[PDB]
Amino acid sequence: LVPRGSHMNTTVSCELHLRLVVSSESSLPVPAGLRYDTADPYAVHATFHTGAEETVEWVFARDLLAEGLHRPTGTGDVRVWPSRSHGQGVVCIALSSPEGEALLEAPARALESFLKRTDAAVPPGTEH
Amino acid sequence: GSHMNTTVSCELHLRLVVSSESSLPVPAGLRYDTADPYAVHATFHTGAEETVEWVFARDLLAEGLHRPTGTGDVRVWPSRSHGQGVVCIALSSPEGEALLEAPARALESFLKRTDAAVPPGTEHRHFD
Amino acid sequence: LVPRGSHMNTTVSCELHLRLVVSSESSLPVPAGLRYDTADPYAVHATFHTGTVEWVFARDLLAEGLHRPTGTGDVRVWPSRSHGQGVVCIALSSPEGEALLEAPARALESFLKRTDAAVPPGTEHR
Amino acid sequence: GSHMNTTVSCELHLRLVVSSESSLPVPAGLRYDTADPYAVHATFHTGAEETVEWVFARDLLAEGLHRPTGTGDVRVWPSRSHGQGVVCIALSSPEGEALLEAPARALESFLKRTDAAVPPGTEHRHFD
Repeated sequence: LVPRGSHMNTTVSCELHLRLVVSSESSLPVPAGLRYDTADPYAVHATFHTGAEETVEWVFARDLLAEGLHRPTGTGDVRVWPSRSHGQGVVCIALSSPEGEALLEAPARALESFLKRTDAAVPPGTEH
Repeated sequence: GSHMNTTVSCELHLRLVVSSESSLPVPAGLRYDTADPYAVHATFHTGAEETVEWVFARDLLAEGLHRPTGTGDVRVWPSRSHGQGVVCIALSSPEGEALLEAPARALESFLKRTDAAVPPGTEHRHFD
Repeated sequence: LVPRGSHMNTTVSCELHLRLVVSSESSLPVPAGLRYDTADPYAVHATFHTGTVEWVFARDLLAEGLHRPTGTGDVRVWPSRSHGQGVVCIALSSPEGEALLEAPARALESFLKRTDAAVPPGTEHR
Repeated sequence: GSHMNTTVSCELHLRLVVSSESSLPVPAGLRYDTADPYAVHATFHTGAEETVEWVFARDLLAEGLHRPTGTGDVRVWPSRSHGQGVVCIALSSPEGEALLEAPARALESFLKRTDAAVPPGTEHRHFD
């Protein structure tokens, strides 16, 4: 007989509503889920409910999202930058594929709250 | 509107103490959820698809590592077996009593992860 | 509608035969599987067929176990030889007891070279 | 002895080019396995749960990023759409031809991971 070992897992999960920027005038509701798992401590998994059947899933560098609160960061597929809308701070996320480009606004307080919880689980600079 | 949630999940193997000589394997899952920051949800696999679900005061389990204590249906105390620390957990149903040994390293590891998520004394901050 | 992203993953899988050391005289066959996934870049998932038991190893613990004795708490790993080939000895501890496994060194070292190709040690950020 | 295997798997979204104007979303999976180090196995989701499976010489896909080339059933060439690089893949079967656009960034990322696993010119070492 071989003794059994142990499995720990820490998951930080956030449910948000993002606004898809259609125009200066108009925007659409995009329910979003951010998932952080200490298993994969460099990544944040975002699932967007866009009206597509099977949903859209993106993986973000946690560090990219973290500095997106303070200054504009990101090239290729993802750009992130800070701004304000309807009298509250937001993070703007610009997603690019061959299909096209789409712009999302997230509540800043909520995004930075989620990242504080992942920092508690696994502080930046502590991936071992 | 925001749903933030940190979940610490642990898979352990406990021994059900049937005699001084002999014990049985009990696969267990411990789940800590910041939604309910005072509790640990344990699922015990005692039989072929026969499951028990128990809710523990996290603080009761935490003290059970270093001294003997208890409240209501649960008594917890430290001991050693095959040269490793364990926690003995005595559960009382109305009909009768069952005694479990948990690996102390594993249990203490799980509780360190929940302490990271919600340090004891800061459980009130997750009251929605 | 939001543009779609990309999700790529590298998995290194190894099938090994370990000997469970019963005595100086006797040992038992333990089929084993090591899985490395870039999803979880610090770990090696070993499934041992006792007819299964699953353990998670610090890849770095296994890597250093090829050249010197390392590990405390649940797992100790160290180099040795058996039936005229190099091995890694793995000592697994629970409250149940302790069990000792011998793995082929060449095979273990080969598996780790493939995970180092996928994710060089210290390059888990990337 | 041993059965050792490295698998690189990529989840991609391709556009089936039906007209100059219009295209359709085709979820795809690319799988590279060191068992078969010269090939890429692509699964295209065209239906509610109906699939097409194609095998590519990875070297054909790799060259298709930078210049137009082709062998047998497959022609591959570079282009751009909504300001991002793509690879056009023309699959010619007895039925007819389907034309696909793949994201170049994503395809080139996938091929870098297979080059890490098995650098081109070292494919003979994985012939068991």
